[PDB]
Amino acid sequence: SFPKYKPSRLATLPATLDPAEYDISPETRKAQAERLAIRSRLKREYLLQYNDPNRLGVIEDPALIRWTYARSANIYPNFRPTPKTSLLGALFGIGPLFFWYYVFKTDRDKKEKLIQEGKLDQTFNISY
Amino acid sequence: MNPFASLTLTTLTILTIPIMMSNSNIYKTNLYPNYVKTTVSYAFTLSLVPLLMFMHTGQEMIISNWHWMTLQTVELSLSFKMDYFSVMFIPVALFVTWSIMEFSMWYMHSDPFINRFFKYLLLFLITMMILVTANNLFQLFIGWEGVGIMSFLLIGWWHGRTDANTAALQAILYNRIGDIGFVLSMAWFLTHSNAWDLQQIFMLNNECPNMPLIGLLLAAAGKSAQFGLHPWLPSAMEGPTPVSALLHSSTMVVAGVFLLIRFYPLMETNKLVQTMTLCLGAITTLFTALCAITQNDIKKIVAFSTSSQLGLMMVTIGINQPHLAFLHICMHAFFKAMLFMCSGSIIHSLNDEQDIRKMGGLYKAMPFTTTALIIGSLALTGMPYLTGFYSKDLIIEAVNMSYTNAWALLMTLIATSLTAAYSTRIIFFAFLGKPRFPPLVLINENNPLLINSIKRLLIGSIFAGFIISNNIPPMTVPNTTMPLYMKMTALIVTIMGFMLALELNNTTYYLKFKYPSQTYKFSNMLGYYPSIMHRLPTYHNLSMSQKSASSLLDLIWLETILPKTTSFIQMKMSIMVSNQKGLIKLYFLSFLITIMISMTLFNYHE
Amino acid sequence: HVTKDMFPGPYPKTPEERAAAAKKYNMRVEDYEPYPDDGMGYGDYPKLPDRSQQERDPWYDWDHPDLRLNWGEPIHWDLDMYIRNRVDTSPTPVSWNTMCKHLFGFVAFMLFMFWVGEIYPSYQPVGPKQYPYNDLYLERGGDPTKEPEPVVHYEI
Amino acid sequence: AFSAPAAYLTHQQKVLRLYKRALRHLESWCVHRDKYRYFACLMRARFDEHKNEKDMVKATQLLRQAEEEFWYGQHPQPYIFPESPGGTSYERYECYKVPEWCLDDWHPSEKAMYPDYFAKREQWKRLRRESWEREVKQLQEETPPGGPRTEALPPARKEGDLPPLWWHIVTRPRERPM
Amino acid sequence: SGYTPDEKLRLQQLRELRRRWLKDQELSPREPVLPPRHSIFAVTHVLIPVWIIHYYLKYHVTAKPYTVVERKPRIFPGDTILETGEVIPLMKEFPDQH
Amino acid sequence: MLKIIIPTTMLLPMTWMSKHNMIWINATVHSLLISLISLSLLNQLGENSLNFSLTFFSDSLSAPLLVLTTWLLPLMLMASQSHLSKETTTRKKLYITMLILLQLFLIMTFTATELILFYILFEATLVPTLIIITRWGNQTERLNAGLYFLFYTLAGSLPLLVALVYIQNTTGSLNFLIIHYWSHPLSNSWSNIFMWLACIMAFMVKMPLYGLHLWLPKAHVEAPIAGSMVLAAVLLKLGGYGMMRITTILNPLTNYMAYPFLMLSMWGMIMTSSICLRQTDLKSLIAYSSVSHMALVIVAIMIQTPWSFMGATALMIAHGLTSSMLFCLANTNYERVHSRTMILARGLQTLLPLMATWWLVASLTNLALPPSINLIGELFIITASFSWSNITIILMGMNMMITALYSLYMLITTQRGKYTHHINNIKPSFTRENALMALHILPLLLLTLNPKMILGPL
Ligand SMILES: CCCCCCCCCCCCCCCCCC(=O)OC[C@H](COP(=O)([O-])OCC(O)COP(=O)([O-])OC[C@@H](COC(=O)CCCCCCCCCCCCCCCCC)OC(=O)CCCCCCCCCCCCCCCCC)OC(=O)CCCCCCCCCCCCCCCCC
Ligand SMILES: CCCCCCCCCCCCCCCCC[C@@H](O)O[C@H](CO[C@H](O)CCCCCCCCCCCCCCC)COP(=O)(O)OCC[N+](C)(C)C
Ligand SMILES: CCCCCCCC/C=C/CCCCCCCC(=O)OC[C@H](COP(=O)(O)OCCN)OC(=O)CCCCCCC/C=C/CCCCCCCC
Repeated sequence: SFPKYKPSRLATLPATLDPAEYDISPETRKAQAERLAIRSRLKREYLLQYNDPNRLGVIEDPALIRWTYARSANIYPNFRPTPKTSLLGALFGIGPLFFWYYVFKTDRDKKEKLIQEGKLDQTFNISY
Repeated sequence: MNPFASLTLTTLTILTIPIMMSNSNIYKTNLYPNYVKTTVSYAFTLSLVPLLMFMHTGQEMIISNWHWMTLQTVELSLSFKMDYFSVMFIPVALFVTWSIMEFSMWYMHSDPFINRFFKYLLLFLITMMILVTANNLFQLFIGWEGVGIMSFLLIGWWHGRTDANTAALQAILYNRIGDIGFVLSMAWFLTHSNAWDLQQIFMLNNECPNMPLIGLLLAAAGKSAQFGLHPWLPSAMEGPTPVSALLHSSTMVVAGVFLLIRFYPLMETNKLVQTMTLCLGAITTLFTALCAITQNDIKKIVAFSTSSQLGLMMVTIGINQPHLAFLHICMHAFFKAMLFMCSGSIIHSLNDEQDIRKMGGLYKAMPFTTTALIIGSLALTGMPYLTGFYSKDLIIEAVNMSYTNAWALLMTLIATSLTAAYSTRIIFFAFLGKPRFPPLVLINENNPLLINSIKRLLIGSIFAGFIISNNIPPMTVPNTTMPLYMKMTALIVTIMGFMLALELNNTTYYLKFKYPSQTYKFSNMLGYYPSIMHRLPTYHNLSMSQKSASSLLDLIWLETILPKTTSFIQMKMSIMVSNQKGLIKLYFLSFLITIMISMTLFNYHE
Repeated sequence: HVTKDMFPGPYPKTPEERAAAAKKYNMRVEDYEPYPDDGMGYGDYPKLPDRSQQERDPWYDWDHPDLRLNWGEPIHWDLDMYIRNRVDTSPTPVSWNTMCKHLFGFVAFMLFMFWVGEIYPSYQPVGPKQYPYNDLYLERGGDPTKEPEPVVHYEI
Repeated sequence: AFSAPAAYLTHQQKVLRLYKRALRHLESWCVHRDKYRYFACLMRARFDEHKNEKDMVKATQLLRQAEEEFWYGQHPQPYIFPESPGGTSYERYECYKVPEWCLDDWHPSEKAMYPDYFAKREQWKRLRRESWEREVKQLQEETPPGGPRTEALPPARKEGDLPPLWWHIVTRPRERPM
Repeated sequence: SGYTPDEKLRLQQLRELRRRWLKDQELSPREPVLPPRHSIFAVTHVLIPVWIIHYYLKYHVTAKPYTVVERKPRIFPGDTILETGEVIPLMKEFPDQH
Repeated sequence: MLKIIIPTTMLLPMTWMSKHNMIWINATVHSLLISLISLSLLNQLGENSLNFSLTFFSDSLSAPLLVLTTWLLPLMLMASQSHLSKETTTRKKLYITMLILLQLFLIMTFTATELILFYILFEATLVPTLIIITRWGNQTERLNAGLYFLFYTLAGSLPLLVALVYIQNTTGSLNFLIIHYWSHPLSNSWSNIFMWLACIMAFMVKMPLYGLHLWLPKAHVEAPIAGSMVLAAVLLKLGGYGMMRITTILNPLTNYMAYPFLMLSMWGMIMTSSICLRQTDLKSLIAYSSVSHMALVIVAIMIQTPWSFMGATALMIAHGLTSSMLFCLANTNYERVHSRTMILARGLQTLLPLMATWWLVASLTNLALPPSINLIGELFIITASFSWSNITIILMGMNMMITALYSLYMLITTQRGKYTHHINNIKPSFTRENALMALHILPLLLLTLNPKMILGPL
């Protein structure tokens, strides 16, 4: 009836436009109940320490520790040299260097050749 | 000893005294804002005298007072330029700051940190004066970055709010993109002219090449929020209303334009950079005036109006009329600050509401604010013999009668129609009709601070154009002869914009409902420019800086090649060497092999 | 007081390993899904949906209201990219790939029109401006020892 | 913000939320009051036209079509209340909010001013210390063996009890703290 | 629909406690127990700084060459010079297009 | 210049003879007095250096470095006494002894007239740093950090030693004055290329050069606060000082041997600035910042112009002060919350306003706000690079945009937003911490007032 909205990576699909939430099953209801139970258990565990009058300091969060560890220390032990890894490493670690080397070498060779011929307009060029 | 120099220096010097007193027993009392406002008013009154001297005899100066450091052949000194631009801009900025500070005494009365707010406002003013009066590029850069940092601090005034911090960082990002061009210009000038001061740069560049001027244009586009780097100015409305009235409408955002006005002798000799400036200004003014006509936040409308007027200033610079652009800066400051102050008065009256759809009939409920806003809108549209007329009308006539890009001319005319259109939108939705605000009415504008500030800016918006135009020497040749229809072009297009906007606004009273067109969606969502440009490049940059720079290279491959390979090789060789069973049979056989090899390889050759 | 078992591990292969990983990350087994087992180094960490923090419900009582996070729940790999001071993936009124077409079309049209207006400029029906002293030869750079070719203007 | 959420929304809840959203966006389109009232009455008639549909599948199909129409015809710039999550004053006063425990670190000269206030604070702290263990015991009793299933908390039931986990709700800083 | 009796009761109890806490934030009449000319602005903020600046410019800055450079005054036909006393002649017998 | 060396050697037994509860007071007082004495070295000439004896000399390049070292010792002492309160008296005296020995080695390194004596002292600085890191670091990774700190250095410096002795067999001297006066060009042969690499790689790994920098995040994150201060502020500048000394004998080979290092420096400056945008640990962000600034310094030294040398000197001094201040600022929060995760403690401006002001000023100096000496050095280097090639303004320009971003990002993450609700142990700032921040920041602006003292011999 109306023009259709299509989602993208940086502009996602709205919940009210999602087909999965319009055709539901008792299995889906059970899964939602389990999700809410997990969230409620975590919320109770946090709130018990949050309201503790004898608690002074920082309530340690295992999820934050897991996130930082995964982002920092768990990366190399889970690395394998593969065609994708090797190709991406070679590209993004070597290509820019040679690209910039070619650019700068060409520019400086042109400038040097111009200077040898004596046509660069270096008047008032005292500081370098 | 010709009090010109002493008075020009004292005007800037006395502004720093409350900064030095910010650690005394006046910053802790409730008398600090009045003290700062009185200091600014005294500074304005003192600065009025060098302006009179210049208007009498055209007196100009440069003062190189302190020698900072000297390179081998480059000497860096604290020097101030006191030409027409400085001595004209300083009183205007001081007058506007005085009015806005008196307004802020009433607007920010409930802020627990009002003293810090005034201290912040004064620091911005000092940095802007440093920018304006600078005689060398390093001092100008000091003022540049100072006003940038002060704007960053004032945009994120409510630092517990996420959107304000995001807007402040956005302003910093766009200004840094401009600062790249600023630094390019500085490096080119030092390596080619051996100077950073204006006099030697003017002497040694009779036909300026493209690179320094393009760097200056990039810096100006960053500072004045031109089309490529425009979105940060409307988002800067996250700050308090006085910050919007002072920094982001009338004083700081013209700085980029001011930069191009400073280097007009070099720009006068380069046609390509002039054409680029003209086209940039034309597209900026058109796009911003087109975005402004559908906005519902009043601060957003006024910000887009400011951006469109900056685009018009860039157009004026592009047609080789820098003095007209400076005059337009001076004219626009008055009524733009007044319009922002009237918007702030409305917002404070209606319990901090900024949507025009919830402002009803304020024509009778808010008489003085209505009068001031009407006068400001009429001045903004170039109504004859008001302040905006004496600059905008001449700008339109000069654009008409020049050898110029035709598309830029067309966009300038369309933009000056859209100006009247969005002025009509503001007036119609905010002041006419029936109330649409909540029923508990707290409308009250009876406060002497607000009334006096707005009245001062209103007298300015009525008479400053005539007074300033009749008191400056003529630096341009007047367009004496023109066809009658081209003499009336600005008035005609303004009238058509008025009528069309009035018709399209009157149609809203009908009992008809229709879904919006794609053109309306393009206008309201700002050409989708912030939707795409603030999501795609940012996502790709951050994702690449995690996935590739941090993980693929620094955490994996750089580790893999040098240290991990060395550790692996040494460990394997250690295992190979040290793992022997301890049986004398095996390594005595090894001894026999060694003896035979040493007898053949080394001993047979002597 | 976090044990070694709690810390993230390698990519799980057996279903028992997947169940243990889901238990470690406070997730249901059918909801837990790791990154594909390439050599990139993700290991055990779950692949959460790519929505930013701006999309989360602002009317819920989050443990961290500004971050819109709850204590103990699994954190997205790219949380610092999605902190809502930053990249936003929220649904838009107009489709992506339609905003892009309109923006690119507007920009390209303006560029082409500026080029056209440059090669079809606008001007008044007048001749060049006339300057008295040989086009002000001495004023625009001097050189008073060359006797330039005279520039003469006549009355009309 | 105050109520504990459920595991899912029901069909009636979704219909009512769509009705409120549609009316708000229509008001955003219809700026004037009389026009908004007219079109809001039309929208209410359109909503209650299909109120008595006994077929649930058809009801959800109608809801789906209505949500698609809403997404097509939504106002790109709808009116937001200034303190609502999208408003201009959403988190304006969060920088002025200071937690109460900071008062424990005031220098005794600072506490020499406001003696009565700090005496009342000591009384409140004594009450919290005396109530904590009973709150914990009540939560232990009332919780099902497989952990809690919702985020709803029980009230006080005994003679002089206090509702468990009350301190950080009762001692909120303020809506306009400074 | 609506609150369950448990939710209602918890809301009433929390509301009573919160109202007590808000009442306790009020200040008694003594709570801030504190422990123990006209035109002088124009003198200390204008006159003294201008004295210092004028002294610094007159006797220190202008003691070195090219520190305060002014562009020369405009000279028009019919003017007389203050130093030399020389007068400047008039302008070549205007054609008088009256 | 024994009038500076002998008082530090006297600090040693003064510390070891002090009463158990007066070690910090005595060490701080006499360290400050030694800094005041060393202030007299700033009186330099325009033609040659101050040649005190056959063994020690002072130039316009080494005098600000010596002043920075002697000024950093009392700040390190002030920053260390908080987390060492539970330590025994003997171990506290040993820690102070390590700091004093490091200062002595640095002072003698910056003034040695011969290159082998310079090498010996510049390697001797390794032992106290390694001991400090591996004995007083907090986490288990410190051990690995120590190893990364050691071998990365030595694998660079062992070839240099060989080259040095080889040079002494060829020219007969390693005295720097003789080396400068009797300079001869380097021809284009494989032997000369490898001599150039042997003379350059140790200083390259000290800066560190991008690609050889992996030791730095580990060592600067795992170290105690004084270790991080001295690693960022002074020990990174050994590479730059040594490179500016050694380049006098490498011409005209440098003219083309600098290309790979220039490309690495520029691209890796962009890369490390980008890495700073996605960092969860606050100390690692500051370390990668140091890497970017040192890449700028490497470019300046490699292009070999007077403006680039002045910019390099100014940038080294400014970065030392700024990075030390940033490490101290991060350490205050770490001592409060015992975690280095940046997003753990937020909205600290509401709880600690003056510390927030210190954070703002430090981050402003990090992004080189004019007219700070950070900006002066950066601008001089950028101008020299522009003269070297007009295209460099692209990469440099990009760097200027990224730096500010991450700098402000850091500030916005820690000071703004709302405070974390469950963190209730944030005590008011002590006088010691505020004094530490002030003693970092005030010299920066004072040096801005008189920039020719940090601009070097050029
Ligand atoms: C005499 C000599 C001089 C001759 C001059 C020319 C002669 C003609 C005279 C009149 C000319 C213009 C008349 C008015 C225009 C119509 C106004 C209007 O709103 O119509 C309603 C209608 C939409 O109304 P709506 O959606 O129902 O409103 C929503 C509600 O009302 C919500 O209500 P609301 O409260 O939110 O308010 C909505 C708001 C705004 O509502 C909107 O959003 C609509 C925007 C329309 C106004 C924009 C005008 C500026 C044009 C700049 C374009 C530059 C080039 C861009 C190129 C794009 C490239 C893709 O309304 C307003 O505020 C008023 C709008 C402006 C009125 C003032 C007009 C002055 C400017 C133009 C006239 C200039 C006069 C002097 C000329 C001087 C020159 C010498 O607009 C249009 O559809 C027409 C707009 C024109 C766009 C054409 C662009 C092309 C589109 C298709 C592209 C083709 C693609 C082909 C393939 C390509 C492949 C690559
Ligand atoms: C992770 C970061 C580590 C630090 C980075 C250190 C950078 C070191 C890079 C060395 C720069 C250049 C070294 C030598 C200069 C020229 C090299 C050569 O490629 O150029 C041509 C040399 O020609 C050929 O290329 C021959 C060399 C080929 C064999 C070299 C092996 C290089 C392959 C890459 C291995 C990776 C090395 C680094 C390991 C980590 C020039 O032709 P030619 O004029 O005749 O030689 C000049 C010398 N002459 C005059 C004495 C004759
Ligand atoms: C010169 C070389 C570089 C030129 C610039 C190229 C593009 C640079 C890309 C920058 C990537 C930085 C990634 C990290 C930034 C921090 C994250 C961030 O900024 O958050 C996004 C934040 C949130 O978006 P909002 O719309 O404000 O929503 C908030 C309300 N809910 O928005 C932003 O700040 C995004 C700003 C990025 C701008 C990038 C596009 C600019 C491109 C300029 C090109 C035009 C040149 C102009 C030429 C003028 C004529 C001479």
